[PDB]
Amino acid sequence: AEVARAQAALAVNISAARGLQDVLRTNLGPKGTMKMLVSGAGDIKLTKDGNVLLHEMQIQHPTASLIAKVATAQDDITGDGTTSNVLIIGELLKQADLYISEGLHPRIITEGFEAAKEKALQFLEEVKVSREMDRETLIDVARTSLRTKVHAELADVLTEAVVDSILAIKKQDEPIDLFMIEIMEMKHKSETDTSLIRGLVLDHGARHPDMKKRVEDAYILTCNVSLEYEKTEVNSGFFYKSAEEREKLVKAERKFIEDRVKKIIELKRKVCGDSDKGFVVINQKGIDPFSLDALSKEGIVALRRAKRRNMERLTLACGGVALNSFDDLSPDCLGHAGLVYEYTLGEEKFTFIEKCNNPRSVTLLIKGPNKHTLTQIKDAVRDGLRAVKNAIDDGCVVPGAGAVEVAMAEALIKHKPSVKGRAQLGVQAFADALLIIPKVLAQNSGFDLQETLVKIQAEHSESGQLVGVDLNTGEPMVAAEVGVWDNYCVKKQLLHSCTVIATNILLVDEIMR
Amino acid sequence: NTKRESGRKVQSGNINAAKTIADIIRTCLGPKSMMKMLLDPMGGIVMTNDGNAILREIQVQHPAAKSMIEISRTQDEEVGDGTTSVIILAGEMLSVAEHFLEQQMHPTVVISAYRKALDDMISTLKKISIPVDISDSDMMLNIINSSITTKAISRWSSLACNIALDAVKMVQFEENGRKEIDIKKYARVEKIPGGIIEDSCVLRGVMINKDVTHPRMRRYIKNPRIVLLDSSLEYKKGESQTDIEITREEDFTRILQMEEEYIQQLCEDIIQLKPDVVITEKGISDLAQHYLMRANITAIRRVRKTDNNRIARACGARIVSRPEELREDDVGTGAGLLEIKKIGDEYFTFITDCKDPKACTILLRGASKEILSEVERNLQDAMQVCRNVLLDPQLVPGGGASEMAVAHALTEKSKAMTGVEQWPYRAVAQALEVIPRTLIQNCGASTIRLLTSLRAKHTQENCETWGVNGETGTLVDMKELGIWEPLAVKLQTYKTAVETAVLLLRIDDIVSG
Amino acid sequence: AKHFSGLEEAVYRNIQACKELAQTTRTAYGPNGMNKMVINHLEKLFVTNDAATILRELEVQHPAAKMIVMASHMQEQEVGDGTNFVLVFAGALLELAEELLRIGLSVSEVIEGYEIACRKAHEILPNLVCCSAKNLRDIDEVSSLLRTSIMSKQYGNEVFLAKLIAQACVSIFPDSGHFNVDNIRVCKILGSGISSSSVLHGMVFKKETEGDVTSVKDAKIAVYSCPFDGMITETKGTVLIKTAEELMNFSKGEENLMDAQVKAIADTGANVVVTGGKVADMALHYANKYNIMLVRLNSKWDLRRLCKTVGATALPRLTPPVLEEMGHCDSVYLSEVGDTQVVVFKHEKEDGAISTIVLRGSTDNLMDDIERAVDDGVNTFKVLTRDKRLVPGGGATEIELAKQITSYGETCPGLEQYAIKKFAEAFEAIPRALAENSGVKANEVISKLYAVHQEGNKNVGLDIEAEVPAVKDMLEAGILDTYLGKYWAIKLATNAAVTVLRVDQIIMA
Repeated sequence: AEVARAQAALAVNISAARGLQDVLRTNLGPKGTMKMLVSGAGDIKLTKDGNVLLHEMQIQHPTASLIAKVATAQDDITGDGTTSNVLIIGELLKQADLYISEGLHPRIITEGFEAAKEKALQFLEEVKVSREMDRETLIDVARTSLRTKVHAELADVLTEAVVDSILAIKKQDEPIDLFMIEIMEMKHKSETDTSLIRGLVLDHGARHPDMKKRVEDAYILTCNVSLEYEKTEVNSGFFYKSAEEREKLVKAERKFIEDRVKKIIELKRKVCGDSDKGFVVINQKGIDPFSLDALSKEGIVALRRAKRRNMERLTLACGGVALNSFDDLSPDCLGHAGLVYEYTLGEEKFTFIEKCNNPRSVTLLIKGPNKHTLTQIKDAVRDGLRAVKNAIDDGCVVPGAGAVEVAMAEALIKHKPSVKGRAQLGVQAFADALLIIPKVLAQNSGFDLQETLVKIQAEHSESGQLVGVDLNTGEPMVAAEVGVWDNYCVKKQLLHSCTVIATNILLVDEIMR
Repeated sequence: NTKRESGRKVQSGNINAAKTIADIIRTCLGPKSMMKMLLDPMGGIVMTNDGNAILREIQVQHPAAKSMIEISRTQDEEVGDGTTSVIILAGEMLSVAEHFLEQQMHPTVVISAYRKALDDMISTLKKISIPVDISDSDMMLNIINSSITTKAISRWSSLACNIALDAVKMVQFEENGRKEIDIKKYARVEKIPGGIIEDSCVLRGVMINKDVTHPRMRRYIKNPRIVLLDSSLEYKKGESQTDIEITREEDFTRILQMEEEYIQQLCEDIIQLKPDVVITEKGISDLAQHYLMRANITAIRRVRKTDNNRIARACGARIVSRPEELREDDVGTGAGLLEIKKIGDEYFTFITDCKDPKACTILLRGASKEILSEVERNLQDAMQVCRNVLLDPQLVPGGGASEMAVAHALTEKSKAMTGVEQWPYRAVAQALEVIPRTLIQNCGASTIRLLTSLRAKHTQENCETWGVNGETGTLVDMKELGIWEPLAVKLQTYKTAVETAVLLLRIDDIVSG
Repeated sequence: AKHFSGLEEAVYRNIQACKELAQTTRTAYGPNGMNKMVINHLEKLFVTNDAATILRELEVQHPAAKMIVMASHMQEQEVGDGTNFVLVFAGALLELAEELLRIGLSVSEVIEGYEIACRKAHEILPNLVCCSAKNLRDIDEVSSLLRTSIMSKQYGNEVFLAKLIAQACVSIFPDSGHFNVDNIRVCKILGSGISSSSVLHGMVFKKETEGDVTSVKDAKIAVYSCPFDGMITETKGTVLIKTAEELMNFSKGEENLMDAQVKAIADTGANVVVTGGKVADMALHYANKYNIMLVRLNSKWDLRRLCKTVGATALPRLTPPVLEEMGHCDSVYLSEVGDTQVVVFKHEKEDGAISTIVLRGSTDNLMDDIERAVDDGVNTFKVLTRDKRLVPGGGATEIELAKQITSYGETCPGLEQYAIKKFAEAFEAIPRALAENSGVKANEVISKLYAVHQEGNKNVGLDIEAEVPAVKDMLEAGILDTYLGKYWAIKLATNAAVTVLRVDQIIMA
């Protein structure tokens, strides 16, 4: 069919590459603005997160396949940096395009990007210093890396509640965060908030007085298949159809309700005694009034409507495991959370399972109905926790504000690898593409992305100074001392994913259709 | 019907689609490499090192777009390399010689030209083909690490240098001819999902995934016995063909189990007789095969007599109608080594077999699932030299330089040849020099004056031995540099290219039928 | 949504939405709203003097407006007045950021200027309160408070409905220790006079009132969406249309087939039996002879408000009523709430949270307007509960807001100065909004609100006196808001608005 060769094809490559990406540069630091992607369903959104607005719906490109691929690698693996990541991938194309403009081969430009990616990745370890798992040192790297995703405020309220969660870990070397992400919200008249809640907390439970309110030994039989069924881990069908079929189930329901409380009371008789130790049946469907009394009146805690999301954060936190039925779960297999406590504030009934034997879970309770409140904080929760988790798992974190970007291109200054142009052309485009992180903040704010930088550069060329563009006012500042430090796990995943895709496009010559 | 198409216009149609394929994968060829992008009508990214892969995935024209796949598939069947080279030689040469010659009015002396520019090509190639030793995996290395890097893999090359270099020596055609050059049957490439480089063992024999699949199947009887039917099983896996009628519901089930029961009663006889191994070539389904695991037997199923009978000679087994029946050993021990290295519980039987007919399955493990196919192509790219070096110790250092050694010496023989012959001779000899100068393109600088001096250097100093490399773009001794151009490769890559040339030069019409 | 381009949203959509959202606050708020014909997907003329109500009836295509409309509804939640007042301050200030974008200031900059200024304005408002009033058992005070809440969103009866809601919003709680989300549950019956609209308490079914009074004191209900036609789940209640031979059996049997019906109902106990379905001929004959009260043909809203007040379940399958099919009321006394003969229950102490205001008139537009009022009095009465606080009404307080934010803007230097310079005026859109419906001069009223510095006094409302600008005391006008009602609005006029410009363009294929 049609043949689009080289510059004709590589144009659509480079045009589609930096086509969205240049507008994607509206995000970095806190000062980078927020972009609203509305997916075809109509969801109004704000993420300064670089990758997020891509993967859902975007201007469809050939490169749209690659930009969704590499924008993933930053937040998928590390959990932070896509706001600072996606921007560099074609930032390295802008300079090379001008070098290719000399007739300089796509391959001689191909080999160049891989060259100094070493030097800067080498420099990331070179520039980083070991920074503590301490609350505030996290908070510092938080206050940085959180903002290297989203805007200050929600990151600034995620500069505390987050730092606790990644700290609250039993112990975890996971670069991202799983069970200590527990998404709850009470729709709240006031604008917004995120309520940090330790341990797993049930979205719904049933707290009735005859149960154990405060349960010091709480042995959890996780329960789903209702009092409406008998010895089953999945519910069967219903009869509403025939009038005589309507009288079959509700009359025989007495068989099903007690058959379960039979097990439930005796499993408390077995494990918990009666008034001595609290027993817990967490009933993830509704609870019928017979046993909802009888589960209670025996002393068992019957917790209605727990989510499977709770159920999984139930197990590892309590140390016991779950079940799908109201019938006997093994005393070992019974989940033991040294506190099963259901607190009810406003819209939702929250059951704390606490004194967790190994809590892997904490809970974040969001506030406010509005999606313009929620989508801002909701999208920063994932990127709030995992980011600072990159500060705790790695004592090594790279200083932010591009003070590392300025501190390489000055050392990377052209023809330190003097051998030729083509590898230099990469390390040249690469030294120049490094500087976007100071530039984009001084692009967001005033002076110039250059005027500040050329001062920053000079200010960094001034010895003993790691200096960077202010994350808000676009003005000089010292990234180390101010306490802005990017996650080194972000920072390594910064250079890898950016340089490879552009290089992947650089061996691309002819496109066919 | 009634339609007539003409000659040079059809020749041009043969020129057109091929001339497009002659470009990108020529750039993708050699140490200066590229990728061929393919735009899906939906926008999906596709880039490969093979344009025929791009062609299979997009519109293919009835002209040489169809054929340059075909003859490269012809090139893909034989040595398993140069498909990238064939597409870029044929359409090029057909674009080069024809117009210059047909304006002189002849395909005719061009008919003779391709085999004449083949003649010296084949001639001085073998003459400057440098002996490289078979006994040394190291003196087979520089040639095979060169061959596996013709497609630009040093990754599993050295590991393909380990396994395959001695494996083709262990490949025997049971005609007791070569052997040395081996088509892929007696030497196969078959892989194990996942694994690691040590889970890759040098494997010179057949590998049956079905020899030991499961632990209750045979475990390390170092010389098994593969029973094919005939007594321990029989020639019936049948159907009793029971009468049927609408009034009998049980009658539908009995005819369904009857296929298995005969498969069962043979395996029941296997339960009775209990070999270490049975090969069921009619095959045994899951039911009766689960009955062979309690009998301490492997069930080898739905493989072939050829492989089995070779496996028999390969693993030390043989065909005997019963285990209790014992006649004689055609192979007492036919194994070089017997291995089962499992990924997961599913077992994979590696029987290393030296100079057996076998399969010479050469165990090829990527670090994981995905790069297995790399190690396959590499161990396949391996066996190309492995059958080349073992056949021909002579192989030309070159492929930048061998392409020069051919080209410049060809027209250099027109100085000897002259006649009307020289004109189509050189013209079909013209296009060859450009291949390195096409790669010397992405060396930057001057792709022309380099080869120019190298063309002088050709007859001046040396040709393919001392010459241009795609890595250098400049003169190095391709031997001293370790870049080698297998002798079997050049005898083919040009041939099938010039095979399609005279043909598409001689196909002057396309009828409607 | 649609695929856009050119970063148009900010400089175009964001300014488009609010002003498109406007005029619902601007020519409708304060003393009077101006009507807007609304034809929903069901065609009838609808009167909206409230912004939320017309925003309810405005389907939002904008990504921008979809943010602000909801928070403009959330004030009808949180206040019930000033839901207009959301958008007037929202987009005006928001519009002022575009010329700040013309100044060149970054998007996040001027928004932060609005936050720190509204947080500052959040400090200004409670100082601007003039005294307070709360009596939650009394009509007079409450009506004087709620009247601005209805006045803004009502062009109709003000004090009269202020009194009737200050009746109702109170009287459903005979004394309010607090006020619920919604207590007053209106039985909507038009006709008679629009002042023939009355206030009673309990649940009213304006569908068929049938059976007969079995107990006028005990109202105990068996509530069903179920037909009593012989339809029931114990036996086959099939009506026989097959042949005249068949139907006579139903004539003989429905006395008995309603017998397994009323008794399975009334033997487990009941008095009223609420029928969302129907009752057959011989069923009704049997139900009239057994003298079980069956309120028939009831709507969900009939079935529901009951199930909302006593608590209950109206189910299409007939069965012995459980106490969640069995409610009890104060009384079932067949009586007219606003001049229509219907069953009217009574609920205050028993269950409560239901108060009938029959909303009458010539047309449902005369119902909808007085429906705005009583509802606008519902929500702000809960506002009256949460604080006794009374701010002088809209447009008098706005200068103390503007005046200080001006001087605050004068203390602003740093680039958001101009942005808080923008924040200062946007309160003076309130006299402007109340000027332009009046048709009078904003900046001169704004000046009439400056030079004299009556600062919580001078305002031009919406009057028959609005031919000429006359700044009148809102504190004495009977229009009095509250800092909370302010703060809720002053928060929710900002949040969605300050966050709507922070967006960038939609990116789609």
